[PDB]
Amino acid sequence: MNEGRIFLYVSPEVILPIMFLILVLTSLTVHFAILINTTWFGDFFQGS
Amino acid sequence: MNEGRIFLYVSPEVILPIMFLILVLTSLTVHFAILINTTWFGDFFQGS
Amino acid sequence: MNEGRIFLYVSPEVILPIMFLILVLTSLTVHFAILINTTWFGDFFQGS
Amino acid sequence: MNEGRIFLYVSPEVILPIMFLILVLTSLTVHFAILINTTWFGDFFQGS
Amino acid sequence: MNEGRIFLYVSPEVILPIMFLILVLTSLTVHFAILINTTWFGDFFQGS
Amino acid sequence: MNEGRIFLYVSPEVILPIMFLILVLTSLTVHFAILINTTWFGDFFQGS
Amino acid sequence: MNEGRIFLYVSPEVILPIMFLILVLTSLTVHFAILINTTWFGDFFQGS
Amino acid sequence: MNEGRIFLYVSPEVILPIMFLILVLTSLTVHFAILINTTWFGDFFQGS
Amino acid sequence: MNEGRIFLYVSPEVILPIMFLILVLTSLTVHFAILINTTWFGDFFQGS
Amino acid sequence: DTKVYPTGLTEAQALEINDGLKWGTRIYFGIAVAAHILAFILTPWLK
Amino acid sequence: DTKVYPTGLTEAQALEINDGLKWGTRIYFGIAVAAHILAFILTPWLK
Amino acid sequence: DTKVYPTGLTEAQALEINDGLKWGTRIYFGIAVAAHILAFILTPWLK
Amino acid sequence: DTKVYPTGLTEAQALEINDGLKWGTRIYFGIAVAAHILAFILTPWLK
Amino acid sequence: DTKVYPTGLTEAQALEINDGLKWGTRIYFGIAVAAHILAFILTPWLK
Amino acid sequence: DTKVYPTGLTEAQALEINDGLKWGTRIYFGIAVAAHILAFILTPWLK
Amino acid sequence: DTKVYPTGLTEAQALEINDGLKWGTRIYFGIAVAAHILAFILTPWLK
Amino acid sequence: DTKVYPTGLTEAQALEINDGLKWGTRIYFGIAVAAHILAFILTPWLK
Amino acid sequence: DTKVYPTGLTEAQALEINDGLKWGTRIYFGIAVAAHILAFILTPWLK
Ligand code: BCL
Ligand code: BCL
Ligand code: BCL
Ligand SMILES: COC(C)(C)C/C=C/C(C)=C\C=C/C(C=O)=C/C=C/C(C)=C/C=C/C=C(C)/C=C/C=C(C)/C=C/C1=C(C)C[C@@H](O)CC1(C)C
Ligand SMILES: COC(C)(C)C/C=C/C(C)=C\C=C/C(C=O)=C/C=C/C(C)=C/C=C/C=C(C)/C=C/C=C(C)/C=C/C1=C(C)C[C@@H](O)CC1(C)C
Ligand SMILES: COC(C)(C)C/C=C/C(C)=C\C=C/C(C=O)=C/C=C/C(C)=C/C=C/C=C(C)/C=C/C=C(C)/C=C/C1=C(C)C[C@@H](O)CC1(C)C
Ligand SMILES: COC(C)(C)C/C=C/C(C)=C\C=C/C(C=O)=C/C=C/C(C)=C/C=C/C=C(C)/C=C/C=C(C)/C=C/C1=C(C)C[C@@H](O)CC1(C)C
Ligand SMILES: COC(C)(C)C/C=C/C(C)=C\C=C/C(C=O)=C/C=C/C(C)=C/C=C/C=C(C)/C=C/C=C(C)/C=C/C1=C(C)C[C@@H](O)CC1(C)C
Ligand SMILES: COC(C)(C)C/C=C/C(C)=C\C=C/C(C=O)=C/C=C/C(C)=C/C=C/C=C(C)/C=C/C=C(C)/C=C/C1=C(C)C[C@@H](O)CC1(C)C
Ligand SMILES: COC(C)(C)C/C=C/C(C)=C\C=C/C(C=O)=C/C=C/C(C)=C/C=C/C=C(C)/C=C/C=C(C)/C=C/C1=C(C)C[C@@H](O)CC1(C)C
Ligand SMILES: COC(C)(C)C/C=C/C(C)=C\C=C/C(C=O)=C/C=C/C(C)=C/C=C/C=C(C)/C=C/C=C(C)/C=C/C1=C(C)C[C@@H](O)CC1(C)C
Ligand SMILES: COC(C)(C)C/C=C/C(C)=C\C=C/C(C=O)=C/C=C/C(C)=C/C=C/C=C(C)/C=C/C=C(C)/C=C/C1=C(C)C[C@@H](O)CC1(C)C
Repeated sequence: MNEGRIFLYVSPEVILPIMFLILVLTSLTVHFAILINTTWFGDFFQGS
Repeated sequence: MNEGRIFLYVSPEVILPIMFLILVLTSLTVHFAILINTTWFGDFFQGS
Repeated sequence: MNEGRIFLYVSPEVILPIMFLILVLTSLTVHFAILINTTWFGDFFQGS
Repeated sequence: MNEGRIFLYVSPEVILPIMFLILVLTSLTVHFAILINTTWFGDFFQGS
Repeated sequence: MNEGRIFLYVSPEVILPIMFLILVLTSLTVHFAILINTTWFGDFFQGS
Repeated sequence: MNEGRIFLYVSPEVILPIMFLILVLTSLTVHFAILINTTWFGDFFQGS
Repeated sequence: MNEGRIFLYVSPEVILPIMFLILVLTSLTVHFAILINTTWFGDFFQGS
Repeated sequence: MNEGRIFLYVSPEVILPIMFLILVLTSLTVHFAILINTTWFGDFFQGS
Repeated sequence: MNEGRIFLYVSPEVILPIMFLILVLTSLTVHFAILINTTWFGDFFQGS
Repeated sequence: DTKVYPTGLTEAQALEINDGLKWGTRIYFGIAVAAHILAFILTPWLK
Repeated sequence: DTKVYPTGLTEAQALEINDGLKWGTRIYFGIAVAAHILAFILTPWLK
Repeated sequence: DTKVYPTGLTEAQALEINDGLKWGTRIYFGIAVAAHILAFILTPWLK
Repeated sequence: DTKVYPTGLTEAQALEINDGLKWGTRIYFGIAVAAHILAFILTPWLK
Repeated sequence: DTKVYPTGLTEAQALEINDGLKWGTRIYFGIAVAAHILAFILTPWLK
Repeated sequence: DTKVYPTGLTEAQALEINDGLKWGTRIYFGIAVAAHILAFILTPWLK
Repeated sequence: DTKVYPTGLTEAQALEINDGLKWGTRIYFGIAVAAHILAFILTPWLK
Repeated sequence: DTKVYPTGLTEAQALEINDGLKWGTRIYFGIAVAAHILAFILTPWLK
Repeated sequence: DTKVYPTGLTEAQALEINDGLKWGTRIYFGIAVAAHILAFILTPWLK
């Protein structure tokens, strides 16, 4: 029951870039959601 | 019936990344819909 | 008549992922349309 | 004249998925346009 | 001058799907422009 | 200088469909810009 | 230094269509920016 | 535990351009977020 | 160290068009940001 | 006859695909006519 | 029979794929009918 | 004649595709003219 | 058995992939059930 | 002459493709001039 | 131990990639835990 | 000389393409200068 | 050693690419630290 | 030396491409510096 055997059926050259892209987009989405839906993080950017 | 035979006609290298993308996008869509259509989860982000 | 013969002319590796994408996007579109165009399902999310 | 001969010059694997995509998107576009530009179908969703 | 010779240099499998997509999108664009920029066709949808 | 030698280095199957796509998109863009930025052609659709 | 030798390393079939797309999009972007950010060119369209 | 071995399974020609695109888009996203969510950097552009 | 060896592993035909696209889009992004976030450059377009 | 075209199909196969598309189009048209009749009956459209 | 088509499949394989899609569509329809009954009971729709 | 071009087609096949496109465009134009007459009659356009 | 299909896999390999997807789906379902219980407890959803 | 370039075409073929593009652009220009004259006459533009 | 799969890899290589992904995931988790602790301390969230 | 590079072209062909781009850029620049002079004359820009 | 992997590279080449990425990352980090110090000095951020 | 890498290029060719990009970046930098000086003089920026 070794999930790594998925790499025997899905080539890493196809899936690994996809998951890297998804990780980047997900982190950017968390940051954007917090930026939009809060007053801080937007006042921290503003400073004083 | 044996649905695993779907991999005898559709290559896993083509379909598995697609459904992984579907999982990611669907989870992000649920989270975004709840974020937009509720006052909490957006007040939980705000805190106090 | 036998519509399965379409798989003799359209490779399943090309058409089946496309129809899976169509099914996913159509379900998401129905859910999003009901979310946008109703007061409930958006108050069910809100709770009390 | 025989329009089926187009399949002798355009491979069905390229054109048939495209026309399926067109059919799906056109049906969704009709439904979305009626949803946006009418008061009913959006009150039928709302119910009472 | 024979414009059919455009198919001796551009493969029909590449260009014909493109022009079909263009035809579909152009018809949808005309319909959408009429829908957006008129009061009728949007009152014909709603009826009475 | 014979600008027809551009097809000895760029295959027509790549450039001619592309230039047709820009022709269509540019015509649609001119029409859309005039439609948006004027009162007529939007009163011509409406009629009386 | 000869900048044509880039064509010994970048296929003209790949780069020339891209730069043609860039030229078209840049011209359309200049026209759109002037259209949006001015009162004339939008009154020239309107006429009298 | 050498992370260079990721290049023995993922082609650098596929992953390196993707990560360069990610770097560019992330820098542009930081700049755009600060531009949108602050009064300065938008008053620094304005000058006096 | 010699960064030119990046072309021994990444094909110039793949990376050079990508970086040209990045350069074009970045310049257009700077111009658009200054256009949007200033009163001048938009009054320079307007003239008098 | 028995000629293979650049798509890899013979004329009979191409005509079979055409007849199939036409038959499916007729079934789709019948279902769409039923749906339009139901819409006319139930929705305020055309009234 | 035993004929290989341009997609690389035989008639039996193509018909098996069709039967599979039809079999899965019925389970999808059953789950959708259950979901629509639950929606009718719980949501204000159709009321 | 009998000359195969980079697309894999001969001149006769290319001219056949052209004639087919012209015939289809003529049918499309006929239907479009009928639709435009109907639009002129029924819609406030051009009135 | 020992038959190679157009995708390049045998029946045993295709069934192994299916079993893996089902096992990962059950783990995902367990985590999702835990997350939904936590959401019900901690959020105003469902009273 | 008779020299095949990386696109698979000879110089004469590319030149006659260019001549065809020029002929088509001239026809397009004629139709566009007619359309612009009609627009000037009918639309409130350049007036 | 020697079989080559359709992707072109063996079982040992596929397990090495999995172990690598798991190790990088643990490092990412550690950095994320540190970042979340800092966010809890500084940002007006969860308090 | 007579060397074929990974793109399939020799130095003479690559320099021909460069000379062509440079030659077309000058005609584009001339038309752009004419258009900018006309814009300066006819539009409120730069006045 | 002297073993070609599915990507067509050896271990030494893959490790050289890794060291290159790490060296470029350090240069980028230095420039970014300088830019962040300048931002802290000039911008109203963190003050 | 005299070694073909997976991209099909030798070290000398790869370094020539790098030198080309670096040489072009300096002309781009000079034009950008001139444009920024003109912007500083003519625009309200940095004033
Ligand atoms: C607008 C006012 C009316 C209305 C009147 C009209 C009229 C009039 C018509 C329709 C038509 C349709 N309407 Mg309607 N319709 C209304 C509201 C709805 C709503 C809703 C949310 O209330 C639903 C869901 C529908 C649904 C539909 C469909 C039954 C049909 C779309 C035809 C089509 O082109 O499909 C395109 C297909 C899709 C969009 C999705 C494609 C699905 C594919 C096949 C999925 C395949 C799955 C695959 C096998 C899975 C593979 C998995 C892997 C192997 C693992 N309507 C209302 C209230 N509607 C038309 C019809 O009946 O045509 C037949 C029609 O004529
Ligand atoms: C609209 C008013 C109603 C409602 C009534 C309706 C009605 C009526 C129906 C649904 C239907 C559904 N609704 Mg609903 N529904 C509501 C609110 C929700 C909400 C929510 C946030 O509240 C959720 C999440 C759902 C969820 C769902 C699903 C159970 C189902 C979608 C079918 C479909 O086509 O899926 C498409 C699939 C996706 C979108 C995701 C696909 C997932 C894929 C398979 C992931 C594969 C993973 C892969 C193996 C991973 C590989 C990884 C690598 C190997 C590493 N609904 C509300 C309150 N809903 C329908 C149904 O039951 O049909 C079966 C249905 O008939
Ligand atoms: C936000 C408040 C601050 C500010 C503080 C920050 C901080 C803090 C940092 C930056 C960073 C950067 N900022 Mg800033 N920055 C500000 C405003 C600006 C403005 C402006 C219009 O005012 C400019 C243009 C910049 C520019 C930059 C860059 C110097 C740098 C981006 C790094 C990066 O990831 O690039 C990504 C690359 C791109 C976006 C474009 C890529 C270009 C490629 C290489 C083009 C190649 C061309 C190719 C060779 C052509 C081929 C042609 C063919 C061969 C024919 N900033 C303001 C006022 N900025 C960061 C930095 O210094 O990192 C090094 C950094 O740490
Ligand atoms: C934009 O503004 C709005 C408001 C939207 C208005 C605009 C609307 C516009 C512009 C257009 C709207 C709609 C439109 C147009 O125009 C629709 C046309 C629909 C059509 C033509 C549908 C056709 C469907 C045909 C199908 C599903 C056929 C399938 C056949 C299959 C799969 C197989 C058949 C078979 C084959 C191969 C082999 C044989 O051995 C056996 C057999 C089984 C026979
Ligand atoms: C836009 O406005 C809104 C409001 C959204 C309204 C608009 C809505 C519109 C236009 C449309 C809505 C919906 C719609 C319109 O058709 C839906 C249709 C859904 C359908 C047909 C779903 C079908 C699913 C079928 C599935 C999952 C089948 C899977 C089978 C599989 C994977 C395998 C089976 C098998 C195979 C291969 C081999 C065999 O050996 C063994 C076996 C195991 C058998
Ligand atoms: C943007 O602002 C708005 C308001 C939208 C205004 C803007 C609108 C603009 C800019 C443009 C609008 C529209 C436009 C332009 O311009 C339309 C043109 C439509 C045309 C040319 C349609 C043509 C259709 C032709 C078809 C379907 C032909 C099909 C033929 C087929 C499939 C086969 C034929 C055959 C072949 C091969 C083989 C033979 O053996 C047998 C035979 C059977 C013969
Ligand atoms: C749009 O409006 C909103 C509000 C969003 C509502 C709409 C929501 C909608 C429509 C849908 C929501 C959700 C949904 C649906 O529907 C979710 C479904 C999730 C599923 C099915 C998840 C499944 C995960 C499965 C995984 C991760 C499996 C992994 C297995 C792996 C990696 C490998 C296993 C193995 C394999 C292969 C090879 C063997 O050698 C070894 C072995 C180890 C065995
Ligand atoms: C936002 O800003 C807005 C408002 C949009 C304003 C901005 C607008 C801008 C920037 C630009 C606008 C427009 C523009 C520019 O610039 C337009 C140019 C149009 C042109 C050049 C059209 C040309 C068409 C030519 C065609 C269709 C030729 C076809 C020829 C074919 C298919 C075949 C011919 C032949 C061949 C091969 C073989 C021979 O044997 C026989 C022969 C038959 C001869
Ligand atoms: C949408 O609404 C908001 C608010 C955003 C909320 C929604 C959020 C949602 C839905 C999800 C959020 C987040 C999430 C989930 O879910 C995140 C998961 C992150 C994960 C799993 C990160 C993992 C990282 C792993 C990495 C970087 C691994 C790298 C390994 C590498 C490069 C190499 C390793 C190695 C290899 C190969 C060979 C060995 O010899 C040596 C070794 C060096 C070991
Ligand atoms: C938001 O910000 C806004 C407002 C948009 C402002 C921002 C604008 C910005 C950032 C940039 C704007 C514009 C810009 C920059 O920068 C423009 C540059 C234009 C250029 C370089 C155009 C060049 C055209 C060249 C052409 C058409 C050459 C064609 C040559 C051809 C087809 C063939 C020639 C030949 C060849 C090959 C083979 C020989 O055998 C025979 C021969 C005949 C010799
Ligand atoms: C969304 O909300 C906002 C506000 C945006 C906040 C969100 C921000 C988020 C989520 C993230 C932000 C940023 C981030 C993360 O996370 C940044 C990381 C940047 C990094 C790691 C940059 C690294 C750069 C490295 C470079 C350029 C390396 C190049 C090396 C090259 C080309 C070549 C080197 C060489 C090689 C190969 C061969 C050798 O022989 C010789 C040698 C010359 C050595
Ligand atoms: C988002 O918010 C805003 C406001 C936009 C702010 C954000 C801005 C940000 C994040 C970034 C901005 C800008 C930026 C960064 O960062 C710019 C960098 C530009 C650069 C590096 C340009 C470089 C250009 C180089 C060129 C054109 C080189 C070309 C060389 C060529 C074609 C050929 C040369 C040659 C070769 C091959 C062969 C030899 O034999 C002969 C020779 C002829 C030598």
